[PDB]
Amino acid sequence: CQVTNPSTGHLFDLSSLSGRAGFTAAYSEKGLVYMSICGENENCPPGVGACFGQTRISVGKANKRLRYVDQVLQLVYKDGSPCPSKSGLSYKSVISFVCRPEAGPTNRPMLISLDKQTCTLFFSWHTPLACEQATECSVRNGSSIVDLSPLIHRTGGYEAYDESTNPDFYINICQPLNPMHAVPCPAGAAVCKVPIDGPPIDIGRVAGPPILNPIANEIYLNFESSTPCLADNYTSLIAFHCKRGVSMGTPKLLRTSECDFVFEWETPVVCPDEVRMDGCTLTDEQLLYSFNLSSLSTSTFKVTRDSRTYSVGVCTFAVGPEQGGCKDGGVCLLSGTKGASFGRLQSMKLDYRHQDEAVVLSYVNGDRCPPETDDGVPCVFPFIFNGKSYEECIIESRAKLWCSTTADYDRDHEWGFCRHSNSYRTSSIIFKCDEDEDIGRPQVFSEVRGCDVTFEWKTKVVCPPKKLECKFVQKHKTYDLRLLSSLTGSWSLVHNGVSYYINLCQKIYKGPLGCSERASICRRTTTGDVQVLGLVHTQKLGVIGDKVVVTYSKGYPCGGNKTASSVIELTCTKTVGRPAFKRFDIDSCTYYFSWDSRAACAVK
Ligand SMILES: *[C@@H]1O[C@H](CO)[C@@H](O)[C@H](O)[C@H]1NC(C)=O
Ligand SMILES: *[C@@H]1O[C@H](CO)[C@@H](O)[C@H](O)[C@H]1NC(C)=O
Ligand SMILES: *[C@@H]1O[C@H](CO)[C@@H](O)[C@H](O)[C@H]1NC(C)=O
Ligand SMILES: [Cl-]
Ligand SMILES: [Cl-]
Repeated sequence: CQVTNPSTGHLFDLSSLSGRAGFTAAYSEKGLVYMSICGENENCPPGVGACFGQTRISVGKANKRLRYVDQVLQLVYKDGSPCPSKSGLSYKSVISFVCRPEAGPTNRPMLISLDKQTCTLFFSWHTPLACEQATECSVRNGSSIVDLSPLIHRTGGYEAYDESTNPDFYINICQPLNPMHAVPCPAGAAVCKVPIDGPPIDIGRVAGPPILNPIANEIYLNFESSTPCLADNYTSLIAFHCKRGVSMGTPKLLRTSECDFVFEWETPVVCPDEVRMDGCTLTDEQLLYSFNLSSLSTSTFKVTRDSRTYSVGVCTFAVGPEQGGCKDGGVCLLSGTKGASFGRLQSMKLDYRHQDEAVVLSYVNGDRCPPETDDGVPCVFPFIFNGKSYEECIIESRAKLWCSTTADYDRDHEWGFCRHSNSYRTSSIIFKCDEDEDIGRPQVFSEVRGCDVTFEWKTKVVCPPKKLECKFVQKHKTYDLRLLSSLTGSWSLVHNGVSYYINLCQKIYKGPLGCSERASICRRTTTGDVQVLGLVHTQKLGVIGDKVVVTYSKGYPCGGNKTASSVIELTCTKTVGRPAFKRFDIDSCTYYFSWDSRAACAVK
């Protein structure tokens, strides 16, 4: 019940599998196959390794004859019962063992395909017991390693595009292809080709580790074949080009050079980790001041909803060296026994949300999102089935990978065949402004299909310019408006009984009730309510032909997402003048004010 390697002489032992009680594989829906390893199965006639379900049909007589075929441990069960094809022709089974380092509940035998012509049953079993070395899905780059491991497909395989709904190519990278429903890909294959017309041909086998280009750097990956070309053994190649973003990106076919297959894969994982331009601070061109989020980075936060507890870090890993769950992860859904990373801290992006005055931190590229059923109803992890708790799609009493849709299958019997996700998990915090939240505390805002999390965090950190500089430069000329910026009260013009209150670079002080805080320019209709015409923090300064212009946005609601605005223009004069009213542009909803001032005049 053992075989060794012709080139290394490594030991393989399948004694741990040699049960008399054996195991069960499925074919069709309610069809079953009972089988033992290196011995006859107690559910079959004496001297038979595997047989058909209800009707004990010998699909092969048991033996210890274990062949090693290219990284794969292969058994053959010969001289089974008569075959429908011709007289005396025996049924035969090919139980083949493919390597897989991870254990897990899907380490079980399966019919991958059935040749009806030659009565050959094709089986595959995925075991750590069949592994010889380690999974080499990384190559060293200078001081830090580059690691393709998260791209490893662990349930099936990547499907390559329909070039010049039917399948075509199949791909996994550092472990071989997983068993696939009605896809007769040969056991142990890494890269597979399915032709409409023709039994699927092996074109790629996981050769060595990824290789590194020391120049304008990309990453390659060689794949081999024992199956021969129609002009010469087929070769296969995946080139990796770095592309940042949410999608980890499937491989696509590029060149076809006939005895050679070349692919291309655009992926975040190949990108160098980039030290952030300006640390834990958000800076936008449009407002030119900035927020310092560092005071939050100071520690992690445990946010929780419906028993789901996330640990969240701002500019620091979600989990220190203690829970040790989400490697690299900046947000982490703690499941005690584990952790799911909802985005790599390194991938962090900070973007100002102009529409909302809010700041959006976003981590990306965590762990794969969970599967749903074929009919699109989400899986529930963990679930109980046959009195055991499962955390992933299983193959038990069924032909294809399936999950439960309740916490307790045994009780509720609801389920569906898994269709797997392709998005890896994202998270984001949206930072909203609140003056008396010194450092706030995030809460859960939205969760979608266990694939994204968004928190709302109200800090003081993302608020505070109520005071601004009036020293700016345009085309090498410096103007100093600090003269007109009153630290005590404001300026007021009365135009047509309507009072206007206006203060440069600063909050209006002792303003009329209705003039909010932050209000840079105000308006009070004779006996009517008052209207904010602009806010100080949205200040814009500039020069237009001899005039110094100052702009304020985000005033009162002006119909159809329009908001009031104020534009004050200043020609240079001798005095420190008073502001006057010019016009109110109806279409833009903008107020134009005149000011002759000594302030609008650069000097040296
Ligand atoms: C490897 O490391 C160097 C130095 O850190 C960096 O410039 C380069 O972009 C990295 N990328 C790869 C995958 O070679
Ligand atoms: C395919 O080619 C390799 C060398 O390139 C050779 O070792 C092998 O025997 C060939 N095919 C088979 C039978 O594996
Ligand atoms: C943000 O605050 C921190 C305190 O941890 C300080 O070290 C950092 O320099 C500040 N960032 C700015 C304003 O650049
Ligand atoms: Cl196993
Ligand atoms: Cl505090």
